[PDB]
Amino acid sequence: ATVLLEVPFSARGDRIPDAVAELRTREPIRKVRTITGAEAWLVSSYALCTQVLEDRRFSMKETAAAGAPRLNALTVPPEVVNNMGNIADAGLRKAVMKAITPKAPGLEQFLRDTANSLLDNLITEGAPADLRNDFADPLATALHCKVLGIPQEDGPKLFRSLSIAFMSSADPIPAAKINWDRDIEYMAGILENPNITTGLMGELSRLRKDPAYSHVSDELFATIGVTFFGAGVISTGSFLTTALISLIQRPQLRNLLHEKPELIPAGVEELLRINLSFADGLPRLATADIQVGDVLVRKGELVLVLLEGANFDPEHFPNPGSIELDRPNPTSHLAFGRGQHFCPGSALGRRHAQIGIEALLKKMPGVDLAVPIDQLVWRTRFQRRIPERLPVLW
Ligand code: HEM
Ligand SMILES: C[C@@H]1NC(=O)[C@H](Cc2ccc(O)cc2)NC1=O
Repeated sequence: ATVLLEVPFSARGDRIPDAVAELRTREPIRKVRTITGAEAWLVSSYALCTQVLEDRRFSMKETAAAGAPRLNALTVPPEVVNNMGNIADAGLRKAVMKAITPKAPGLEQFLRDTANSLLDNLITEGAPADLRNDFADPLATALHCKVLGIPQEDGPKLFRSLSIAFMSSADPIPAAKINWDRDIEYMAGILENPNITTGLMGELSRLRKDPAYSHVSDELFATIGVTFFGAGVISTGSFLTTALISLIQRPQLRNLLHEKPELIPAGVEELLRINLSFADGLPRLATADIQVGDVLVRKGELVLVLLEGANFDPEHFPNPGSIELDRPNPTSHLAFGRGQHFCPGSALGRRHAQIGIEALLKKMPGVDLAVPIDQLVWRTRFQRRIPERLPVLW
């Protein structure tokens, strides 16, 4: 006798487990057990993942309901799960979207200058260099401080809450509340600070005193700051780190992108498609009885949308494990989700990776792992798959 198949399958972000394709072919919708002991429906084909993400009756908001089957414990107050919904209801969607665009004056130049400075520092110190701790993560942090309009010196401390804030835990985390309350207080102080007049916090600070937003709570304004910093920094830092691994393991692609940097945007779209950065399926709670393939999902049940299931589906992306720069459907992947909850920072996430990669190939064209790939230490019980250190030589 064996127990029900458990999720996640592996914390390794450098290879996709053989189990994914086997599930996708035989049972693209099947029952699994999460770390909390709850049962869930794991969805692994492109067709079914898109069906679930395009149907609002599979609710993100309802995953926070008391007594619901859970993928993991909340690291934020339950109302924060409905973050975008709260921003939309406050009439703040357009303002937040405009503040997080990579097209702001001098922002891409700031990204290039920051990427170049970080790399020059690594070259001066000499090999081995750690590309996560000393390149990808400081670059993500520096970008988000600039986008938020907060001092660059405040970035490292806000960053330090992240190894706990984005844990995928079976039980509540006391440290997550300590850090959350402290970071909310920091953001409340930013709103009241007269020096903060640019970026997202500068804009929220002015909307806060505008009569058309007088009834929006100060709780929501601080929340926007903490959530966009956290989600953006963890997502861009983790994606860039694992995209660099995908690139290092493909010297032919690395040489082509160095020779023809105009192909970098098409390269990043493929790096996004094959990315294993999300450690768990995206969770949704059924608010009705809905047919998904061969299964009638019952109201109150948890559904997990496996992004790599969709992104490595041979029926949508032929030869899925291969990076191909001339696919007819390049942006049709689910790396940024789909539907109601499509990533609001997708444009900024793309630009961060494109600039980071462009600067790396120019400064370190001979970049290679300084350790056998099996020596990378993969972070466990976390919302992202990331190596603790990324040792390289050049
Ligand atoms: C490579 C970069 C990124 C990747 C791969 C990524 C991926 C995702 C994915 C897949 C979702 C959907 C989650 C779901 O439907 O359950 C999501 C949502 C979100 N992302 Fe991104 N993201 C990235 C960068 C960013 C950036 C730069 C920001 C902000 C500055 C950001 C802010 C958010 C927020 C706030 C949501 C929640 C949307 C909602 O609840 O409706 N992301 N992201
Ligand atoms: C996903 C949902 N929306 C949010 O904005 C925050 C912040 C967030 C955004 C994207 C993530 O991958 C994680 C958290 N919390 C939530 O529970």
